[PDB]
Amino acid sequence: AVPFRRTSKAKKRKRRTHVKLQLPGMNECSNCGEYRLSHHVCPECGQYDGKDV
Amino acid sequence: EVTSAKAVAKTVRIAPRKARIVIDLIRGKQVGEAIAILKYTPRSASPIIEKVLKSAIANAEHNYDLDINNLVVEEAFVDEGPTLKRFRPRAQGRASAINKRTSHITVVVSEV
Amino acid sequence: MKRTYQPSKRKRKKVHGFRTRMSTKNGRRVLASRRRKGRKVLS
Amino acid sequence: YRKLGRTSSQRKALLRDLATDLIVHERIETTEARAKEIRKVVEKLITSGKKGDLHARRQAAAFIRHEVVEVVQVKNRPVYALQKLFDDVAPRYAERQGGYTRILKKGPRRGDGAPMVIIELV
RNA sequence: GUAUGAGUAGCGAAAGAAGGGUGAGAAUCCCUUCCACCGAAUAUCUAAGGUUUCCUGAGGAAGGCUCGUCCGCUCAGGGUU
RNA sequence: CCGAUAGUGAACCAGUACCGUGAGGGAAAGGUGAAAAGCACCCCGGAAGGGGAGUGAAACAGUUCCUGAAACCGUGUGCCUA
RNA sequence: GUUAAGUUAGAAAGGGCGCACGGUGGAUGCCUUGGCACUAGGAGCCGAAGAAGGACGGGACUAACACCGAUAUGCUUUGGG
Ligand SMILES: [Mg+2]
Ligand SMILES: [Mg+2]
Ligand SMILES: [Mg+2]
Ligand SMILES: [Mg+2]
Ligand SMILES: [Mg+2]
Ligand SMILES: [Mg+2]
Ligand SMILES: [Mg+2]
Ligand SMILES: [Mg+2]
Ligand SMILES: [Mg+2]
Ligand SMILES: [Mg+2]
Ligand SMILES: [Mg+2]
Ligand SMILES: [Mg+2]
Ligand SMILES: [Mg+2]
Ligand SMILES: [Mg+2]
Ligand SMILES: [Mg+2]
Ligand SMILES: [Mg+2]
Ligand SMILES: [Mg+2]
Ligand SMILES: [Mg+2]
Ligand SMILES: [Mg+2]
Ligand SMILES: [Mg+2]
Ligand SMILES: [Mg+2]
Ligand SMILES: [Mg+2]
Ligand SMILES: [Mg+2]
Ligand SMILES: [Mg+2]
Ligand SMILES: [Mg+2]
Ligand SMILES: [Mg+2]
Ligand SMILES: [Mg+2]
Ligand SMILES: [Mg+2]
Ligand SMILES: [Mg+2]
Ligand SMILES: [Mg+2]
Ligand SMILES: [Mg+2]
Ligand SMILES: [Mg+2]
Ligand SMILES: [Mg+2]
Ligand SMILES: [Mg+2]
Ligand SMILES: [Mg+2]
Ligand SMILES: [Zn+2]
Repeated sequence: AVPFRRTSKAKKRKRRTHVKLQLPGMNECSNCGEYRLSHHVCPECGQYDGKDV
Repeated sequence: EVTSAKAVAKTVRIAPRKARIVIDLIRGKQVGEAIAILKYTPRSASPIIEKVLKSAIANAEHNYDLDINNLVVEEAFVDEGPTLKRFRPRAQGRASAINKRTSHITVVVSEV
Repeated sequence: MKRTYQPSKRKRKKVHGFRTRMSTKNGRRVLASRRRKGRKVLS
Repeated sequence: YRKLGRTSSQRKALLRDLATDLIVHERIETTEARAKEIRKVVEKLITSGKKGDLHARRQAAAFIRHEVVEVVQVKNRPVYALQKLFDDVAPRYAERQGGYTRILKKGPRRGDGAPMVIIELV
């Protein structure tokens, strides 16, 4: 339950191939014309589907 | 003359490995789009990288008179800084080291 | 668990005090050797 | 149904608090997975208001909490939550069949990244 | 001095919810209502021990196993008849 | 004879901090510049921290500040790799 | 132009080698405020007229070092400058 050999820089870098994080699924609001997440209420112009919640 | 502007943040209290994971998203993108990316990524390093990128934009137009609408991000990297060394009391009278690591963040913006 | 050190003001002064050191031939040797090192506190 | 990270006793005591705040304030702020469960217990509670029987009133009185929504200057008569449900909220939806609530997504919370929503009563 | 194990083990018995407020920033600070826990105690005094931890006004570098606008933390004044 | 792991334990508020009930044990820690002339002023920020401007022979000398190797951590790229 | 047989390029989720530019860290070089070993000369004791060693105090602001002792960051006199 204890490592036998130390991990090289190659193997320590190969394992982190999948330790990245994805790009957010943003979009563009029609009214305020700035970036926004899909299916979410627009934070600044404070509206959704053009209703001004 | 001057084609690019930079800004750094010396000795920010965040581990370099945790801030290096958000930098990889905004490398090579336009400043308008990159700002939105850091807004919708729910990590703790977003408010710090966002505040550095905006500063590099600010002195890219006040000092060198560039265009805010025609900028990209070409250089973005995180360096290590002076770590703080602490201890945590474990069982049976022993102690264990804890490293409170800092970082330096650099963002460079330029025309395209 | 009951640990070894149970503090008390009177019990400390009447065993390791100064006037306890000065009332012995070997006690006065302890102050003499602590002055040689120039220690800040005696007894 | 779904658990909410709490035992059976604490789950019931939590659905009764949230379902009452949505009646009193008509607009609250919960997490996404927590707002998808008081959606069911509120609409099933408006339905008892669209009947108006004493039997239905006594059944809903076993779920609503007991706090004063607001004081009405008739001589002061405090108004309770059960009166608001059976005299105000219920007559509003006399024509709509189902779906007295809507859920609107907001975005992650700073402390723990929880996904927050707005759940309204319209 | 710096690595590997690795963003892995752990985050030290416990019920919280919503609405207002302050704030650059709030699950964690203040106020209100509801709910829950102890009750020969998880209540009220007083010894030993500690030695300023006690009050007011400011602060968020470090300490707080997270956050903090808060603190038994930092600064400056007070307080024991 | 030594030149900051050396020379006294101590070149620096050292028998100090810390450890122990007590006798007792006992460290780490030097260097901006010739001269503070220690960065009026403008911009991003709550601040920290930066980018210009200025002093200086030098700011890649900016309150662990002469020189700044190696381990260790990154960014870009010429050749190779499922 | 279709079919059949055959031959050969290219790729990078990531990685290796070379180079360029940085960060951390504090070696090395230069330096000396401090030490070590001796030579020549001097001196080899202080105290009931209260010692060696300390506690507490004295400054306009004083936490610490150094100096002094309710005559307390100094008093008198004799010489130097
Ligand atoms: Mg042990
Ligand atoms: Mg123990
Ligand atoms: Mg005894
Ligand atoms: Mg039960
Ligand atoms: Mg280390
Ligand atoms: Mg594992
Ligand atoms: Mg596992
Ligand atoms: Mg706990
Ligand atoms: Mg709120
Ligand atoms: Mg009970
Ligand atoms: Mg006492
Ligand atoms: Mg207090
Ligand atoms: Mg913290
Ligand atoms: Mg305090
Ligand atoms: Mg030495
Ligand atoms: Mg050296
Ligand atoms: Mg002690
Ligand atoms: Mg000098
Ligand atoms: Mg500057
Ligand atoms: Mg400002
Ligand atoms: Mg500044
Ligand atoms: Mg300059
Ligand atoms: Mg010049
Ligand atoms: Mg030079
Ligand atoms: Mg020069
Ligand atoms: Mg020089
Ligand atoms: Mg240097
Ligand atoms: Mg190197
Ligand atoms: Mg490749
Ligand atoms: Mg000498
Ligand atoms: Mg003699
Ligand atoms: Mg006389
Ligand atoms: Mg003194
Ligand atoms: Mg003083
Ligand atoms: Mg004179
Ligand atoms: Zn919008």
